[PDB]
This record gives sequence, C-alpha cells and structure tokens, in this order.
Amino acid sequence: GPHSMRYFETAVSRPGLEEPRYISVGYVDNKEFVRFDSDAENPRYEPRAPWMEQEGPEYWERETQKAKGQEQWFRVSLRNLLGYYNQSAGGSHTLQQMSGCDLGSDWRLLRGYLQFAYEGRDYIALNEDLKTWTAADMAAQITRRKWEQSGAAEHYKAYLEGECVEWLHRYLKNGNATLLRTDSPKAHVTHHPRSKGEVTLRCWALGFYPADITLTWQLNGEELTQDMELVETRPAGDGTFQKWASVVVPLGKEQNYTCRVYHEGLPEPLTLRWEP
Amino acid sequence: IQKTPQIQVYSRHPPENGKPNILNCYVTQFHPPHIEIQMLKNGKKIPKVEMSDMSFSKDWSFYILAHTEFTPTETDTYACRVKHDSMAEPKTVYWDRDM
Amino acid sequence: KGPANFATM
Repeated sequence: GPHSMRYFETAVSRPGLEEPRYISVGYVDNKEFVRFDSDAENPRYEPRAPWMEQEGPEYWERETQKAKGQEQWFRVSLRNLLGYYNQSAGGSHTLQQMSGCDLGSDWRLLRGYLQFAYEGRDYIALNEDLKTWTAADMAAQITRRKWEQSGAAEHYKAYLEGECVEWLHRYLKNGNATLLRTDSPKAHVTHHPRSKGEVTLRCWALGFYPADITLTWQLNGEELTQDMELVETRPAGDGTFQKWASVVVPLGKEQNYTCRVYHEGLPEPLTLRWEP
Repeated sequence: IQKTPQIQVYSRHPPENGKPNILNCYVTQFHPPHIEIQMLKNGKKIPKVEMSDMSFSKDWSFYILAHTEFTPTETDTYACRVKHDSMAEPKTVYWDRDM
Repeated sequence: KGPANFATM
C-alpha cells in the first residue's frame, strides 16, 4: 500500500499585530502526527498521535529549533511579499507551504512535493522533476530568479529524496499497528416524505476511513447526475467520515432505485436499496 | 482574497431523543483563516464548545470542526453561527436531524 | 521531520 508524509506550514499577519503567528503541522498517511504553534506559552513541536511519544528528548528539542528557524524564514518572507505586491501596511496576509513525499507500495520514492501560496493563491512550486520552478505571478518572478540563482532546488531535492523519505520509513515502522488500516463504510437508506406523492431516498455511508468515497444512485442501470443531492464528505469527529446522497422518487416506485457505495476499504462496491 | 466559509451542522451518531450524542459544526473552504464559530441551542450561546486546531487543505483553504455534547429532544433547536470577514453579517445554519 | 527552508521569498 502506498504511503506519504506532509508538513503544512502557515504564517499569518493581522492589521492589529506586531508579529505574524506561525503554525506547522505534520502528517503521516494524512493523519496528523506533530504540530507547532507560536501562539503557545512554550512553543514546541508536540506529538499528536499516541505513536509519537516514542521520540526522545533530542527529537522534540531539535525539531523545535527548526520550527523557530522556519518562523523567522516566514516572517522575513511576508515582509518581502508585501513589497513585491506594493501592498500598503494595513491588511491581513497569509503565506503557506506544503512539503513532503509519496511512496509506492514498494516503499520507494514516487514523488516529491514543495509548494507555496501567498493570500490563498499559488505563488511558487517545485516541479515534479525537483529541478525547475513554476511561478505564475509577475511579482513572483523575483523569488523564482533568487531561488534559481541560489541552487534552492537542489537543496529541497536533497531533503525531499533523503531526510524526508528516511524519516517516513522510520515513522512507518514505529506505528505499524494502525497506519495501513482502512475502515469500510456501513451504508443504509432512510425514507423521508417530500412534495405531494414524492419522497426522498437518502443513502448514508458511515464509519469509513479514509475519506475518499463515491455514492451513486441508479434507475435500473442509469446513473443519476440529474439533480442528485449529496453533501461534502465530513468528519464524524471520532476519526471516521460520513457522506450521503439522496434522490426524489415517485411514491411506490421506490425499488427501481439502487444506491452504490465505492470505497477502497471494500471487498467490492456495495449495492443498496430502500428496505421497509 | 476572501473565500466564504461552507457550513454543515450534523450529529456524530444517528440522533435519538434522550440519548447523548455529539453535535458538529464543520466549517470549510474559507480564507483568510481568522474566523468565529459559536454553536447555539434555542437561540443562545452554548458554553463548552470544542474547537479543532487550524488546518488547511491541499487547495490551500482552511477548515475547522467545532463540536459539543448534547442530548436531542423533540423541542430544542440547534444552530451554528459563523462570523467571517468574507460575509457582511454572521451566518447561522440550523441543525436538520435528517441530514 | 520537516523541511528547513533555504533562500527567503
């Protein structure tokens, strides 16, 4: 099964304040495992999933120092961004970073990731070759030229291919008691009265992990994009997710309708219909 | 540039009157990250509301899950009230037990 | 363990 690791970092300034706040969050296979936040009393990286209390005094200490180093890097960059965009002081601003590595089921590097955004928008990103940069904005060509001239790419390429891949392998052995596991959806259909002679069939999928899931309704073979009603997949808040798709139906005709649930955890898709 | 929060209000487990549950207010796709989420029972601020940390998705927009313990009765209404800079006024969305 | 950044913006 493939694997991954990410650090999502952010720095935010507001018009009141003297300094921005910097926050970092680490993820293994998309589950949060570490976090740092400059608003805290004692800013430190903290373990975020039972399996990270393993790392000793040295880990947390050394990662914390890196975090205070990122924070200054982010402070100086906001300041520079403000001038690149000719933004007068008096606004809120955001700079965000995503970094890390995807592994194949063989545990080999599949793809490195380095991307940045400023005010919510793509600012500069490391291309998949880990050699060249994409930066769209006129204002960003400055940064892209400083980074090319300074060999930045070859540095991040080293971290993406070496230290990143390595520490993920390590974190992968350390918690091999959860980190592969998928929870399959349990699905059911509920019956709701609606407009005269018409009811709502609402297919629920519940209890599943990871979040990616597809729900579909058919009228004897024909998929209903016609105005189906779904909700965005949502956290149950116990680590599992929920989704539902509903359709309006002729009253009585409610067995020409089947709900299918597609999910990676499943032996095969579920097939479902209202059952009174 | 501002992205307007999207809001779902929903219980953790299928709701049943008399049985304790958790009510969630999941607030997504917003920017900038500064935001205020209150949950409301019968039109009044609920006091012990849990609030997940700052996170952001791969499209770079932020999201937050606020939640609180509750026991549904057939008479009470619940709602999530969300104040954010992309909206002139606070946005309230009511809990629907069938959703 | 997370990147440590190089040249600033």
